[PDB]
Formats: sequence, C-alpha cells, structure tokens
Amino acid sequence: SALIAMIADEDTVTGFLLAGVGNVDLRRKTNYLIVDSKTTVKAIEDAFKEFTTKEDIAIVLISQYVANMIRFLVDSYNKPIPAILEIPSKDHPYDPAHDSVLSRVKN
Amino acid sequence: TTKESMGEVMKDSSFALIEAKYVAGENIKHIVLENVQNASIKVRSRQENIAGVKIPKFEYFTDGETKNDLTGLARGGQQVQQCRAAYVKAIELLVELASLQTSF
Amino acid sequence: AMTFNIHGGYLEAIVRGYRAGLLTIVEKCTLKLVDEYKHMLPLSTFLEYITYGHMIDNVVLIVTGRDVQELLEKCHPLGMFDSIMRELYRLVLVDTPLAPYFSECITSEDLDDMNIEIMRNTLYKAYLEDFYKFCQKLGGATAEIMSDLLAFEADRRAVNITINSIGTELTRDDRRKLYSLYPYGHEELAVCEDIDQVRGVMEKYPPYQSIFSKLSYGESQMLDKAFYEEEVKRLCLAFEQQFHYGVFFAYMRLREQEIRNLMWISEC
Repeated sequence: SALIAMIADEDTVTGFLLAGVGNVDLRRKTNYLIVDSKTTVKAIEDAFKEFTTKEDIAIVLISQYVANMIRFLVDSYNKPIPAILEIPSKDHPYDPAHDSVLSRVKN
Repeated sequence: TTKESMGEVMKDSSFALIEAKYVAGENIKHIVLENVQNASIKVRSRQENIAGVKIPKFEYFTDGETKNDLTGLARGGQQVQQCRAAYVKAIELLVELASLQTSF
Repeated sequence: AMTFNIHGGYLEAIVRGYRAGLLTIVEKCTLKLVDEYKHMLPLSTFLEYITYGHMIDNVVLIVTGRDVQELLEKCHPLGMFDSIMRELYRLVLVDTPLAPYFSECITSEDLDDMNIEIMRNTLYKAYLEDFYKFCQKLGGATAEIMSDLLAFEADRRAVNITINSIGTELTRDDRRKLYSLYPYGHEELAVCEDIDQVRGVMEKYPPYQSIFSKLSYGESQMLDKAFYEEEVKRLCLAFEQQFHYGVFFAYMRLREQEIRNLMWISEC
C-alpha cells in the first residue's frame, strides 16, 4: 500500500517522499512529516504501531538508532509486516542497537 | 545481500543531496520540500503462501504499484538515481525481512 | 565619474568595504549580509533589485499556500522582506516589483505555482519583473552585467524546459516566454526540441558559452543550474571591483556566493 516514516534524518526521505503524487504515502495528509529530531522519536514508534499497523503504510524508517530512540519499538519485531525498518546512514551512519527490526535482522 | 546493499544505498543517496545543494541550494522545504523527481510513495503488498506458510510480499516504493514521477529537478535525476534506488532496495529488504521472520 | 566624489562617496566606500570583507551556516551568513544591508539602509538601486529578487523567492514561497512563516523566518530578512493564495500574491505585489509578474504567471495562485514545475514558471516571471526593476536603473555597466546574468538564467530555464518540462506539458512558446533584452530573445536554444539537441544550443548562448566548458554538472541539470559556472564567473566579474560605479548588487551576489560556498563545504 504505502510506507510512512514520519520521523527520520529526512535528507533522503524528502527526496523519497513524493514527486508527482501518492501523497507521500499519506505522510502529509495523515500521520506525520518525515522530518525528525524536533521531538522524541518514540512517538514515531507509537505512530508506526498506530498508523503503519493500520494497513495504510507498510514500513517505517529510523536513522542510526543512536538518537532514533527506537528501543520503544524493540517489541515491534513480532509481526514484521506492520513494523519493518532498516537503519540507513542519511548523514547519520547506522549504529547497531535495539530497534524495530535491527535485532531480528542482525540475528 | 540486501543488507550488504544497505548503507552503500545511503552513501549513494547523500550524493543526491550534495548535488541538490550545489545546483538548487536550499530545498523547497515545508509541504513541498523539493528534492524529488521520481519514486512517489505508493506500494502493493500481499501475503503469499510459500512452503505452506503465508509470506507477505512487501513491495515498497520504487517497486510497488502506483509509483509516480514529476519530471526532473536540477538534482532530480541524482535523487532518482540515488534516493529512488534506495527505495527499490528497501522494497526487497522489507519483503525479505517479513518472509525471513515468518519462516524462522 | 566625478559624481561619486561630489556625492555618495561614503556610502560607496562602506559598500566596497563590506564587499571586500567577504570572500544553518548559509542562513547565518545571509542573515548577517541582510543586517549589514539594513545598517547601510546608484548602487542602492542595484542592491534594492537584488533584494527584490531574493524577496521574489520568499514571496513565491509565501504565495504558495506547513510552517510557511517559520520557513520565511529561517530565510534571510533581505530575502524575507518585512514589508512584503491569491490574496498572498496580491499583497506580495505591493512593495516588491518582482511579485506581480509571478502572480500574473500563476493564474491559479498556489496551484499554478506548484513546486514541481509551475513554481518554476512563477519564479521565472518574478525574476523577469526583478530584471525589469534592475533595468529601471537607466542602464550602466552593472546593468549590462545584470542583463548577461538574466540571459544566462533564461537560457538555463529554456534548457531545463526542453530537458524535462516537456513532460510537464509547458508549451514551447510558453516555456520560451517563461524563459524570459538579452534574456528576452533566446530562439536559438528553443529551436531544438530534443533535450540533447537543445542542450548544445543553450550552451551556444554567450552567457553559457566558455563558462560551462565540459558541464558535467550544469547544462545537463534542470531548473536553473545550466549557468552555474557562469554564475561563478559573474561573481569573478565583481572580483574586478572597479570603483566609482554601482556594485552593491555585486557585493550582495558575492556575499551570497560566499555563503553558498560555506554551505557546500559544510563539515570539513
């Protein structure tokens, strides 16, 4: 269907949000803008459990797991389809830590 | 293999942002945010029974249905070659991750 | 050039000193340049026209429609003029010579100024009106440099149109009109419909010629990046720093180029 990050480094996310249509996976009309670092990104995990799990958006995104605060989405390893994400660099190189799918994928 | 492609995907993506800064400077920001020439965020996933177990085929952006493009920006081609390629990699990454978790 | 000695010597000297002084970070540098201009507030008309273009940019950002006020605040106060949607564009038309042409091009207000392709035409019309305001300086060597820069911008717009905006369905006559004395006539670059064919004709333009050279980055790009090397050359045109003339717009351009170089450097 779609994939909403609603929080990330946003550098590549803005370029990957939308160009012609698709409402940037409804990240503008619904959910939240891909930009982050303004507030706690645990709310991003909450939205992924709420919005991404609502079948509208398949996946999410978090950067480097350092300031991504993705430890709240550590239990999101179960049900991989509602909560699937990989840490890119996007000027913040990925650091392996407790995250949405990082622990499962690494193992 | 997809994880190996990951990280290098972001390294390639950073070049698109550098090109955008060099050519068009600051992005449109706000709702528009510029920097996108292709890879509209629209996907199509379905659970498929493989080896007697349903596996979701998570095809994300740049490999999912209803993907759209709007011409090219000053670095829109670089964004398509870098950011949209990352989306194509991420589609396979999500599909493989879901399949691997279910199979495990 | 005895008129400079008769009057206006102190302001010209201050502007020249501010120019020679400069050789996130880009936003901070632009805000510092705006503060210097405000402290300063002939060459004054040229600086006003440069600020008019920088305010056409912010108005196109504001005429559309998302924290727009925050985005304008993040921009330089020279770019985001304090004096300053159809109503938004109409209000921008006042105190800014560049805005009314952008409003005329954008018949549907924000809709006809979409950041994908339509905002390009709106900003092109705004730049055309800003160039008219610059031409309202009654000519000059700085006016000649501004005309050359406007011709470079028009050639870049036409090249980008032929490259990508054909898919955006911008009419060839309209796109040529969208791509803007010298900027007004660019039929050589619009003769070739093919993107590869039109790129050579656009590079054949004297502003783009001898500057882009290989043009691995530049003419191939869309938007207004075709004359990127010509912009740096025009910055080097100000490096002559000939006195007794109006070069405040050249000083602002040099400060903006320094800010852009600092941004490109970024970390290390």
